[PDB]
Amino acid sequence: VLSPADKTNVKAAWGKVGAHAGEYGAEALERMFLSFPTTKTYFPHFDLSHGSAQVKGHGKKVADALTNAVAHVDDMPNALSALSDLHAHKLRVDPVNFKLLSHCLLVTLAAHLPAEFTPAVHASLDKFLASVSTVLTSKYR
Amino acid sequence: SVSCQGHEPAIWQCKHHEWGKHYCNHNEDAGVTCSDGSDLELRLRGGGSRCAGTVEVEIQRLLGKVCDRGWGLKEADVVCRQLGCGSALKTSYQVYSKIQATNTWLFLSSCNGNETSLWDCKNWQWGGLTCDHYEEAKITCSAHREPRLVGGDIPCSGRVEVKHGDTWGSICDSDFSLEAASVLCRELQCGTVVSILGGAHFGEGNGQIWAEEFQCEGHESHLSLCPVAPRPEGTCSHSRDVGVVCSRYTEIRLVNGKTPCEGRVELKTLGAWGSLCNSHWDIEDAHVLCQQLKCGVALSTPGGARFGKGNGQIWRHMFHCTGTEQHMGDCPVTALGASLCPSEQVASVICSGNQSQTLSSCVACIESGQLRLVNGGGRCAGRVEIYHEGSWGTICDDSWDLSDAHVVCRQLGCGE
Amino acid sequence: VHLTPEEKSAVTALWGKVNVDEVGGEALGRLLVVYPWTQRFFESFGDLSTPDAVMGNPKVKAHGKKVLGAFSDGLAHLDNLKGTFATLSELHCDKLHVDPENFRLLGNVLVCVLAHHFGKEFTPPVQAAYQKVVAGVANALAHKYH
Ligand code: HEM
Ligand code: HEM
Ligand SMILES: *[C@@H]1O[C@H](CO)[C@@H](O)[C@H](O)[C@H]1NC(C)=O
Ligand SMILES: [Ca+2]
Ligand SMILES: [Ca+2]
Repeated sequence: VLSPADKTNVKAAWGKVGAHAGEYGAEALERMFLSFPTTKTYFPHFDLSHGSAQVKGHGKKVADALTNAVAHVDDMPNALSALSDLHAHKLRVDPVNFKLLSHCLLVTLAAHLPAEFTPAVHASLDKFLASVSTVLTSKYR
Repeated sequence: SVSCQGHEPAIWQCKHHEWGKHYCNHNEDAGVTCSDGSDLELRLRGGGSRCAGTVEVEIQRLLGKVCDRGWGLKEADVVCRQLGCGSALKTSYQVYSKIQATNTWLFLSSCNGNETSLWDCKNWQWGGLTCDHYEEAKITCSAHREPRLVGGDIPCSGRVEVKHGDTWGSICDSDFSLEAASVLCRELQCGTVVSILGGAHFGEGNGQIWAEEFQCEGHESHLSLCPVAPRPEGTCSHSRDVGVVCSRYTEIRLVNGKTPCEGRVELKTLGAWGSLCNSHWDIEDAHVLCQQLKCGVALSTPGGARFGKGNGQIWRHMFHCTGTEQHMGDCPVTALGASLCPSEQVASVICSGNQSQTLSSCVACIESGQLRLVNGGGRCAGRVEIYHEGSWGTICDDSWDLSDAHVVCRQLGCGE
Repeated sequence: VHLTPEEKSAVTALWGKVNVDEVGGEALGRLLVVYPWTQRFFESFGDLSTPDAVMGNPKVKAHGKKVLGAFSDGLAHLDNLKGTFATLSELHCDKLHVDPENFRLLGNVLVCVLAHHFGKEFTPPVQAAYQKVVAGVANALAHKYH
């Protein structure tokens, strides 16, 4: 339920992230792996060692998808149509894991960029990530 | 999101998005900059000369800089070309001072790399955005240190002169080392360094002398790239300037033949022209000569010559080329006491005239398994080495005798 | 038992740097504006409609001191957590009826608040120990429920 004032903060806050989005996504992926060990079961062949290239590579594509979603904030389900099918129909990722990644991503943004995370921005960026998780998991069964 | 074609009388006539929507932020307020073209100026500040330093832009009396996010070697080239310095080599520069910081910035989206000036290539933003994560833009054009050899009789020798900005000056011997001389010969495309001479051997120079002493690694492709450190001025007298001789000091010409790709071989040494000896003129040396002449690859060398011996004295120079070196200077040469060449035995070559595909290891092949001799103090003696696959190997000394080494000396061309 | 000795040292170390007066008000103010269904329980604290009022309300800041201190008291001994929070868990289960999830949400917000206040020092192994601490506290305050 992103209000027009809520989307303005999301676009502005994501803009201040800049080119460091790919590294932020990679750090969040690594942060969630060690903090929630059960999450590693969904990555069978990926190397889970700290600083791995695949983790860095995966973080870049995850942040790429989110940055695409911000530019298409009005129409999210179409911009995330391919990812929704892969995450729900192929890998059958449980929806509980998405709230873990969203929390870890917010922590990474808050720690690395503390000055811009006013409480107004925190709520707006939280609602944006909740919208992404629901879209991806809306066809889980 | 106003999308004007470029000819509408007013902006409201253009097709633009609604007065709402799109969730814009007040830091994204658009602006314009209209100018006659004479107020904008580009300068380099903070470096040794005008061709290296931090990029500084002065537009409408307002000072500013250029952000690094879109910077590349293509954009570095167009800026150096506009200043008239030359090509761009390094995107970093060695600092001689500190430049004042400025809040205003200039941003480059993309630049084709062949434009005349920086202003011409599309969508350069002047102010309105900040890049704190990014940093300043630095360049180092190729006119920072341009070397030149003056007053040498042979083509690739003379007094060393280095250009700073738009002025010339000589370099003292103490500043110039062997590693610095190798870069200078490579930069000038004169080959590798053969020798270095000091004490104004080539001649007594004239003008002002630089103070800084070059401290380069040795394999830099340009003089400007290697770091330098300033030194006190006047420590070297004018008679202490340096001279450099590079390896490509040979001048060999094809004559009598209507097409430059064919004719009798002529060599100029000791200040006179002379024909080359027919002996020891094989295909491998022929390819290098035609490569020097820029004719291209060669496929045939005449057995004898219809062109004649010529009026000049018969040169007894013999060359031992591997077949891959570009110029005849890089080929090892032996001429001390070479056997006399009869009058009718004069060398010649018939180059194709096509400069394509050069030579590839396998006709027109660089060959494989060529033996080399190392640590022997010369090219005719040393430990035997065999090139197999991509490695060099030796031979066990057992069952090795004169009859066994007779073939090796013959293949290398040394003899017995 | 629950935590390795190296993990325990870092958790106790960071808790020294904290500003108890302001951290408690920060986390409570964030939960009341991010998840705006907890404003029902804090109607005794006055106006809470707008985020600045939530942050600037003295009552939530004072209640933040109580929440933070109880968290520090829980950190005293981990095995006692059943007995440490038994007195408080009854209040949150029989009188206010606070759902166990809100304990898990407040702890998660606390990790974000600590990361915001500290920065790079919130090393991923450090937050892993903190999450294990938070999960136990949320379970301990909910184990009274039956
Ligand atoms: C906002 C949340 C998420 C986003 C934006 C996202 C995005 C992506 C992207 C861009 C890819 C690459 C697909 C490809 O290259 O073809 C991917 C693959 C994957 N996703 Fe996610 N993801 C999210 C959450 C999750 C979570 C929480 C999990 C597991 C707990 C997960 C499981 C996976 C796995 C295992 C792959 C690997 C697929 C492969 O290697 O072929 N996703 N995701
Ligand atoms: C998660 C760990 C929590 C701890 C350690 C904690 C701690 C405390 C403590 C010690 C008190 C006593 C204050 C007093 O008696 O004056 C209190 C009161 C209260 N807490 Fe919590 N709390 C937690 C979570 C929550 C959450 C998430 C809510 C959400 C609404 C909540 C709602 C309340 C309310 C309404 C009171 C007022 C009780 C009254 O007025 O009688 N608590 N809390
Ligand atoms: C520069 O090169 C591009 C292709 O890289 C070409 O399209 C363009 O016309 C060229 N411009 C000039 C001025 O030569
Ligand atoms: Ca437009
Ligand atoms: Ca032996």
